[PDB]
Amino acid sequence: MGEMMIIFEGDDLEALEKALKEMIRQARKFAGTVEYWLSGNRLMIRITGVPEQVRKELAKEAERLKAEFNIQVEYQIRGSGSGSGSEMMIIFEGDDLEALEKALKEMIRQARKFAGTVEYWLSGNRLMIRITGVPEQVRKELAKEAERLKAEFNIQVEYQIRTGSLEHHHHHH
Amino acid sequence: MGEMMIIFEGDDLEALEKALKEMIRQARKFAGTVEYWLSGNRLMIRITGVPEQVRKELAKEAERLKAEFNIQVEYQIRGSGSGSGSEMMIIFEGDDLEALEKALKEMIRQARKFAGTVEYWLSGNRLMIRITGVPEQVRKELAKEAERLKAEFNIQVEYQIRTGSLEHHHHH
Ligand SMILES: CCCC[P+](CCCC)(CCCC)CCCC
Repeated sequence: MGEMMIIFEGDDLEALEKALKEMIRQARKFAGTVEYWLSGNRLMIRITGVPEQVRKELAKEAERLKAEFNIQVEYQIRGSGSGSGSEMMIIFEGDDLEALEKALKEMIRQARKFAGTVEYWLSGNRLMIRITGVPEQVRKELAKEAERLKAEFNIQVEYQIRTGSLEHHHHHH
Repeated sequence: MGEMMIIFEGDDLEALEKALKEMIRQARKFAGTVEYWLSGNRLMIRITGVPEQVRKELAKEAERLKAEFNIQVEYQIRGSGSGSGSEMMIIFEGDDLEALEKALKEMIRQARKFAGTVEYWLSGNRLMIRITGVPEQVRKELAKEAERLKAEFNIQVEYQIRTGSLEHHHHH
């Protein structure tokens, strides 16, 4: 297990999407889970559930795509958390921006206080906070704080929880 | 100048990515300024620079893709037909989290001062800020502020400006 951020940049949209197609084919081949986002001339690809040697191989693939499609490539790695696979995600919603950003400040100081690392995204009236590397007891407290901020600033809250880092997709036919 | 947000949801990743391919082909076929983001089983497609009648047509296309690939579809719409928009993306990088978040606060204070709307994303050592609703003179000012913040907090900065169709990238 490990995370990897790969960034493709190029002015040719078609070549960029050809590189995407191949990169995520390689990642999925090594049992990677890919997240990606295309905006303008930039393509960002987040690959999770991949150990060290797999990341080394995917890096090789990224370097090869750089030559084949004439694009710029940069990649970054966690790189190696000692212990990991303990995740929580919180979503705040409200029409008051000022209150939302107060909630953000309190939640991430709290999360960092319990030695958790945060990622957050504010867009419109929706604020998303992702907290990783956080065990069961900590999530219980962070949930309390979420409920505290919920009541205090009169905003909406919802949660999604990952505990095993094993992801199950169900298909019905 | 109106925009549009289309969201695809489905359990079949391959079918989901087929729907994406067809949707953005249609979106690009018209006016079509396309941005998209895939995460888990949810796919978000953001379309800008599309007038009233085009957005109506793209909605029909999405409903058709729903039937063809057996996926869930929801979409939201905004507009319409204006000169501004005028979009700005700024990127801060640095090893000092406290300094990054200080730069964030100053940057969004300025943008909101000039009646601009901000969206931002912090992950690891990278901070990205999308600023909308800001005309050319304002973007030049926000660009100066970005360069000022570079020196003060000792962080890496680059900004890009999109008006069309035409997008300008500035590197430091
Ligand atoms: C590496 C994927 C990042 C996707 P975004 C942030 C989501 C975080 C969970 C891009 C941030 C804009 C500033 C979602 C925007 C795409 C429509």
